[PDB]
Amino acid sequence: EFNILLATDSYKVTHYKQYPPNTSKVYSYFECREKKYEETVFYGLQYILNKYLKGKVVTKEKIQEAKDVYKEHFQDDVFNEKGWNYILEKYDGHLPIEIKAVPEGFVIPRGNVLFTVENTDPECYWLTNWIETILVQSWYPITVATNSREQKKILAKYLLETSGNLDGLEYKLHDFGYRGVSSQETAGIGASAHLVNFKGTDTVAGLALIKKYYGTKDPVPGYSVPAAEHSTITAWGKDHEKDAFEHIVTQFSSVPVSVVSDSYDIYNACEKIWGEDLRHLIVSRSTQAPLIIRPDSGNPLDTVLKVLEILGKKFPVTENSKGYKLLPPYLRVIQGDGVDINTLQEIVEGMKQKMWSIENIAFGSGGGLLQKLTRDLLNCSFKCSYVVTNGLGINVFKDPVADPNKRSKKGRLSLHRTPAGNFVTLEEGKGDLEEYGQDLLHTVFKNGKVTKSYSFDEIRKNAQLNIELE
Amino acid sequence: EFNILLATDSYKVTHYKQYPPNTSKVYSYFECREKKYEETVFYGLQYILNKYLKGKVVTKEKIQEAKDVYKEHFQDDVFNEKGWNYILEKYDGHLPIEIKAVPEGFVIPRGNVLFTVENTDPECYWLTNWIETILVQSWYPITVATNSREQKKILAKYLLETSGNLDGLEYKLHDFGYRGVSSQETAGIGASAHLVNFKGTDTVAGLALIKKYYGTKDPVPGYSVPAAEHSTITAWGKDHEKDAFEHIVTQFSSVPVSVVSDSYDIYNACEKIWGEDLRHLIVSRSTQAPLIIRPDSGNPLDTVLKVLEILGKKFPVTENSKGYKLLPPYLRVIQGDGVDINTLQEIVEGMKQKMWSIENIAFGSGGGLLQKLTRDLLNCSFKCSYVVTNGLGINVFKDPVADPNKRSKKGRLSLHRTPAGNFVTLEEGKGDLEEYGQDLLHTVFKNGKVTKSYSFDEIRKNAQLNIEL
Ligand SMILES: CC(C)CN1CCC([S@](=O)c2ccc(CNC(=O)c3cc4ccncc4o3)cc2)CC1
Ligand SMILES: CC(C)CN1CCC([S@](=O)c2ccc(CNC(=O)c3cc4ccncc4o3)cc2)CC1
Repeated sequence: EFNILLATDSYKVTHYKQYPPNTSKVYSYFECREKKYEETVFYGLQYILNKYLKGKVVTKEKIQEAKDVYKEHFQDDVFNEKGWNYILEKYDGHLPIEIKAVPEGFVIPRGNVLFTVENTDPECYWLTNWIETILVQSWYPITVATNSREQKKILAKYLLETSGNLDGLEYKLHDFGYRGVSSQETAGIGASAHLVNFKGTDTVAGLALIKKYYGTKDPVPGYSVPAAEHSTITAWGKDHEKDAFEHIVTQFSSVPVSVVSDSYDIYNACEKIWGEDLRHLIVSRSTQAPLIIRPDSGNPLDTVLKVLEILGKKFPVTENSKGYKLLPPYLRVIQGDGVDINTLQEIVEGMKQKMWSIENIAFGSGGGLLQKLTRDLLNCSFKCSYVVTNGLGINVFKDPVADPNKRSKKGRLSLHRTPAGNFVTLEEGKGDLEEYGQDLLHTVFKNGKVTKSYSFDEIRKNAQLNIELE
Repeated sequence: EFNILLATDSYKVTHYKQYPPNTSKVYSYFECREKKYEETVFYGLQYILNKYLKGKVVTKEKIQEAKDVYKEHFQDDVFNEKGWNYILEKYDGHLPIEIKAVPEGFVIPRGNVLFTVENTDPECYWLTNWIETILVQSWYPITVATNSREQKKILAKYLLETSGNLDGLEYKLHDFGYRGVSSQETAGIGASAHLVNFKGTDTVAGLALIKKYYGTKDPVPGYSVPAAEHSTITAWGKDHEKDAFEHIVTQFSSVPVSVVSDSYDIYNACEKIWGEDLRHLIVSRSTQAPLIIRPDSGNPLDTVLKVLEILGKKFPVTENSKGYKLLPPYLRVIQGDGVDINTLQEIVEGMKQKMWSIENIAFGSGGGLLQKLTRDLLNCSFKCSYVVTNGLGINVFKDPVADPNKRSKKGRLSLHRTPAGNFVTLEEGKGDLEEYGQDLLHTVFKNGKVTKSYSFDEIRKNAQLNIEL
């Protein structure tokens, strides 16, 4: 059982005593601070609201547990038992908080307000920043979704250039990251963020998350195909790699199948085994059931180029309408080792220079997609901008002398469209002057209830590339 | 609920059809593959065993759920329903798997077997690698614990050099990482791994995990102190930073308290506010209740040194027996911005060069401690090394031509002490020759039961530094 009284940074337990006396409102906001990655995909808050923040989240038992834990943790009694009891008694354990947010899937330039948080009861001034820790973890799905979308932009550009269309784009970057993330929960969140942009995943945890918290019209949001791992090749013994290959493509003769081919010698596997010994089993396959060859070691670009070079001399290559080389439809490649946004760029550029179509290849990305990310990439940050003390509203902010990049926004915030149709965040309550039309934030949480939410299909629509919008 | 049939990489659903016919045994192992970080702390497996693998993990409903999902996910019927139903009927849904592992907390050189996995029923040859995905996630607590321990070695060396002892060492790197990790579950796992080495954390999730899965003699494994955040300073208004400081140190007058001091101008705050206006509230404080000044921006080394220089001129500094400068006991500093293992090293070395004792400072680390880590750091990897097919055991391995670093081990493995007291992994069942003493791997899981468990106290003892032994 999750306990929201135990789901904050320790020192926040002590903050209720530190605010100015007679403070009745604390108002805070989240942004991806301006400091590559010029725009972010807002995704993941809905999960957090539903899983952790909504409904009766305070009980007598949870207050006692927190009391006992913090007594030992601080070696002193500093826990606000009275504040939490108030919430329990007055609101039946529902949080007196109002959260406003940009729609999920929205693509927003850095430095804009993405959501705001304030208490709805003066007694709970301390509650706003108590839940900072939980809410700031939204950085992760935001960052995965953003970085995934940036990779889609690269793939789209090169696919359009070398093929003339975007067919297959949504399956070109496949989530291989399940084993390479830090936990089961992270796997689900991160996989779901990748599926904002793509439809290929092996991280099954993402499907369940999406079904429970977002929903899609389709039965599932993402797909995979049968494929070998090194163990199903190596188990046959070093002298029987060909036997393994033959068994596997025969077992999966009418559906796509990927076979990792670098257990011993990738170049030999491609040229002699696939290219000669088992060639007859490949050229007989359907366009809907290709063999996908998977190299998995060596320099990613050099290895991809060599594999294509080998296959191109053993199989009938065509030249598409753009002048780029294309493997026959029953044969494709996937590079699933060492792929991140940088190496992805290097490989597609290298292929283009060697006149190979991006139609030939798909990418699998694990740690690079889901784990090699931090809060510093987009500078996702939660800050207090407005308080009311003794009935007087004050615009508040930090502004460190040695780092102007850490300056925060002042006052009540709102998000607007400019006359040119761009986004602008108004500070100091200036949204109230109505010179910039209506606030684009929506109330998504209020007093323990989720008041607005988005289907995964809507989120996908919101996150589309301009070139997909055409 | 969690469903183990849905907790694997999708393609593993199809592997049961791909192994050699007549395969009755698949035996696999985990190592932090060799090619910095020469030894690793083995920690975290016990969590995974208890939370995800033990007991009745297969039910009729979970099989049906998996069957339904994979039908749509693959747009095909490829799911091994028969294999999972067998486990349900024969073993009441308990996994016919045996896992042997080195004791948690053990510090083991890279490139050694840390645990092995094998099926205990011939019908479940496919199950060994089904659970690769979930077991490989042990990379994370291993890597957090290892990287945290490596920072402890740095702090230990410089503390010993500048002070002559290791007093306070276990509180010198504090977990600030709760907001900076990817999930609530990750927070708990990562925080608990840091606590293998240290006793300071603000990531409360770690305490609950340790209490539930490991256990300690003491009430809690980790501790914190009251402290301000920027919002409790800035809420007072720009012109009232001094009023904020005064209120907070007075509220917390007889316990340690940290106050973030860089909201507007850290140098002004130290020299004029702490150093003059409120100096009388600081010099009156107890040794057991210092003020801890927290800078939080600018170049970490440059800012620490400037803060110390300012404070050194406003407060009485002593020179300890090693010749290093020491702030009075009622005043300390914590640097909690931009700290990772590299910058930690830069700061303590910079301090030493400027004749400041490491006694003066503690470090807070968030993203650098719990999030800026990947499976590539220690090359944590799970590989099949032994199979039985047609009643014959075969030693198997990968050995990619273009990367010898990815070669895997052959055959049945065991971990042993060398005559010099180091570690060695014996391959090809050679441990059976009994020339190397007893296997250091113990059975920790068998047929759905956890068979050997460690307390957090035991793990801490195993992970101790030499310098404190
Ligand atoms: C209508 C079709 C022809 C369309 N076509 C689209 C591109 C895909 S793309 O090539 C691919 C290939 C293999 C897989 C299956 N998963 C692993 O192979 C896999 C997981 C994994 C985890 C960790 N480490 C390695 C891994 O490999 C998943 C997508 C193929 C199907
Ligand atoms: C007997 C005593 C004198 C011993 N002494 C040992 C060194 C500690 S070390 O200096 C410190 C200071 C402040 C805190 C409290 N936590 C934040 O200040 C804190 C969290 C956090 C999260 C994310 N971002 C920023 C954060 O700051 C925790 C340890 C102090 C006490």
